[PDB]
Amino acid sequence: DIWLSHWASTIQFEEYYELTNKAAKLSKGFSRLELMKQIQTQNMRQTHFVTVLDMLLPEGATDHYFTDLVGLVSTSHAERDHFFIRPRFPIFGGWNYNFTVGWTNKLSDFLHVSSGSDEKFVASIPILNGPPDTVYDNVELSVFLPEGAEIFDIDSPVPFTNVSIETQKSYFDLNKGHVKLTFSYRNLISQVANGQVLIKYDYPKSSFFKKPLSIACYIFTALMGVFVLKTLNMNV
Amino acid sequence: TYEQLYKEFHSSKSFQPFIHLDTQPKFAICGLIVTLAVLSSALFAVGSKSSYIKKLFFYTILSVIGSLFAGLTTVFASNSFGVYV
Amino acid sequence: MISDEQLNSLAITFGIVMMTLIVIYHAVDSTMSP
Amino acid sequence: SCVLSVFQTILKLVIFVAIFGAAISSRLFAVIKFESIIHEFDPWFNYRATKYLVNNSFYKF
Amino acid sequence: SRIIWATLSTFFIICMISAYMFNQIRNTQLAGYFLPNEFQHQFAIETQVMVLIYGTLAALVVVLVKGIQFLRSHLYPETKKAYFIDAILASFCALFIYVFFAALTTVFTIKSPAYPFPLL
Amino acid sequence: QPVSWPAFFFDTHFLIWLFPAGVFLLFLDLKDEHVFVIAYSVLCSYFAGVMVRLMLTLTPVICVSAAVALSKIFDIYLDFKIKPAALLAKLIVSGSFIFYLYLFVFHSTWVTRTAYSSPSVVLPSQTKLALIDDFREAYYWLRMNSDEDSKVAAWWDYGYQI
Ligand SMILES: CCCCC/C=C\C/C=C\CCCCCCCC(=O)O[C@H](COC(=O)CCCCCCCCCCCCCCC)COP(=O)([O-])OCC[N+](C)(C)C
Ligand SMILES: CCCCC/C=C\C/C=C\CCCCCCCC(=O)O[C@H](COC(=O)CCCCCCCCCCCCCCC)COP(=O)([O-])OCC[N+](C)(C)C
Ligand SMILES: *[C@@H]1O[C@H](CO)[C@@H](O[C@@H]2O[C@H](CO)[C@@H](O[C@@H]3O[C@H](CO)[C@@H](O)[C@H](O)[C@@H]3O)[C@H](O)[C@H]2NC(C)=O)[C@H](O)[C@H]1NC(C)=O
Ligand SMILES: *[C@@H]1O[C@H](CO)[C@@H](O[C@@H]2O[C@H](CO)[C@@H](O)[C@H](O)[C@H]2NC(C)=O)[C@H](O)[C@H]1NC(C)=O
Repeated sequence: DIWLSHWASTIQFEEYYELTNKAAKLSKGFSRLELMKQIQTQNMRQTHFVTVLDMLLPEGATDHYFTDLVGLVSTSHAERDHFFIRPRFPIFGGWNYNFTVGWTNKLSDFLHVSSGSDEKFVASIPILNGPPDTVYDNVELSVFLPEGAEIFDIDSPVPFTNVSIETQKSYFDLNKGHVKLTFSYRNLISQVANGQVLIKYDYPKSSFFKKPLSIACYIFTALMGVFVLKTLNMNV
Repeated sequence: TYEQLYKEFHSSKSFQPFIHLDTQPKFAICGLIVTLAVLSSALFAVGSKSSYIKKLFFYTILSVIGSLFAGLTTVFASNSFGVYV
Repeated sequence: MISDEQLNSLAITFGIVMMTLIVIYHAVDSTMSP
Repeated sequence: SCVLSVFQTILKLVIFVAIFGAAISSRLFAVIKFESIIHEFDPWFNYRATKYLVNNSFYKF
Repeated sequence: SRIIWATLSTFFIICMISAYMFNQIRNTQLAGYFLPNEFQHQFAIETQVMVLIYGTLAALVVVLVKGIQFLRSHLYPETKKAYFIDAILASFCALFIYVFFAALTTVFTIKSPAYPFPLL
Repeated sequence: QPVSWPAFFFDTHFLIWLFPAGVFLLFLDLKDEHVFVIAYSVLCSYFAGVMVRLMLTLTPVICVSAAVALSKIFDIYLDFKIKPAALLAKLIVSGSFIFYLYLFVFHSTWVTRTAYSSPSVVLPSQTKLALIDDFREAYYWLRMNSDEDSKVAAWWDYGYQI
């Protein structure tokens, strides 16, 4: 899920991975003694299980987080251009792990104002960021334009399975809400599918200032509601 | 056409923002002082004593002003704490 | 996000502003009430 | 009590702003340091019951 | 009367917040005054010492409120310097509040050895 | 589970010795309102004398009775409506209790930061200031790598967290 924002001038990436390790399962179960001795012997050559993941993010990424379902995980290291991840348990053959990562880029390098009209924007979104050796069985890319945006044209380099336009209410979406343009891609490769999704929409200043004016409308009708409940005589 | 939108993308200006994020919490604090002074002086126009039509008049103009400063203030103070819009 | 020492300074300064204006309210009330 | 009641009302309101700030900001030494998560063995069932209330109906809760 | 029920119930409060029933339920012994570096446990004379401390600070509070008009006449018969003598006497009552409260946080410091506000 | 007196000084800083003087000062003008505060003091002080979770119902009446005693002291020593001896005495007796009000904040924040603000899940034993999350590691192994109708028989005091 990505989140374009014209008031903050920022784009905000959030990703939910449900990864399995389809390698060979391990006989005699799992034993922490053989794993820990296998770490202490030498050098961690190339073997099956997953200890660290290297997330290749866009260029300037600011606020990194890595959470599970039950809480957050503190074993993550966000160095420049690279977001390293250690899960809680090492993912052996056949094991599942569902997690969530997220970061925050500025919008000045993913969004571009068109030439014919000032209030028409064109966004090009990276279709896929992840570890270097992954295969994606299902991808649904939800881009979220702001509340008054109207999508004109949609182009994708990879042939998608599905596309739809809905709305979804986030924080202070008093009216209909964000424009959720969601793509459904089926079969993708991390190394191969180098593409960017191109959305051409408009976002006029008539609908750009309707956010503080809508919150002003709720505060104003709340205070006139206070005025009606204080000019009113109830004294038996 | 993906090529027409690609050419139309890479021949374009970048997004020039309206107000940057680093100057915006100062607008949140100054806006909080403004709408808190205007709305704090609005409940005393109905508070003390008056007639009815002048109390309605000054309450509704001062509540319009303090209400719109309140809404723009909580947009900027929304963007300040980490959540956006 | 705010740190923990900075949250300690925030909690203590809300406590000191709280007790200070409580004492000011009690002085102004106790002096100027019948 | 001409001017005094207004000044004592404003002092009372600023007093409750400082009381709410001191009464919220002094609690958060464990959320801000580590994470917002349910603590101490008992409210996991209260949290699972509240999740059951908000996903399902109140008649089903 | 009223003052006798006040003194009985207040002394009951003193004996309960000084933990008499930890010495009644858990049978404790005396060794040699206090237990240093040990928060939870208690000697049996510590209840008596804390009854003296809590009782004398509460007594100095109520002397500092309704005990100043009574001791400016019982202790000094003259009336020409009423404000002077009862002012000085209230100041000394504040000073004994500070001394015995230092004698409370000092004992709590020898009970809990790392307490950053010993007030002395 | 009886409790010793350093929990009484620990949980309430200087309110523990304004708590009896507030009660004794609430007798001397005994309205019908104050019988509630006296009975709620004498009764719940006994119950917090016997148990330890009954300190939680004792905690509000310490604040109410400390707030009536301290506002009686501030009542008769903030009357600023003279003579330098009485003014000096009123400053040297009010400025002491203002100082205890300021010391109460530093105590009440040091005690909260040290003794009552810790997670029950992350266990920082520092086997080095190291954190330990073996409970979420194991419980999230059960959430991820088990069939969703498996039955886990652990001891009872870990029953909710699972
Ligand atoms: C009564 C007068 C006003 C009272 C003010 C009270 C308190 C204000 C002081 C401090 C609060 C700020 C602390 C924020 C903590 C981090 C946020 C977070 O991290 O949590 C957020 C929860 O967002 C919130 O709750 C919003 C909090 C906004 C507070 C700003 C001030 C507004 C106050 C309301 C005024 C009246 C409203 C009128 C409306 C008609 C979790 O976001 P997420 O998990 O979805 O992240 C992913 C984000 N995507 C989804 C975009 C990717
Ligand atoms: C009943 C009254 C309530 C009294 C107070 C209540 C609770 C206070 C207790 C704790 C608060 C501690 C905050 C913890 C979260 C850390 C976030 C943080 O510290 O934000 C700091 C900055 O913040 C600030 O400049 C504060 C700005 C001014 C505050 C205005 C007050 C809000 C109220 C407005 C409502 C007006 C409507 C009127 C309705 C009638 C940055 O953090 P960041 O790096 O994560 O931002 C992410 C990185 N960017 C910067 C890129 C986005
Ligand atoms: C974490 O993500 C994984 C990956 O999507 C989730 O695993 C999937 O879970 C569902 C329901 O538990 C499985 O459906 C099941 O299918 C089998 C037959 O294949 C059927 O017997 C069951 O009745 C059920 O319909 C699905 O197969 C499974 N996918 C894989 C690849 O194992 C998992 O549920 C997620 N865990 C959490 C805690 O969110
Ligand atoms: C393509 O996407 C659309 C989204 O608009 C899917 O339609 C929704 O399907 C769900 C089923 O999970 C229904 O509950 C919704 O009511 C449907 N919405 C609409 C507007 O039809 C559609 O199923 C997807 N198709 C494929 C082949 O993936």
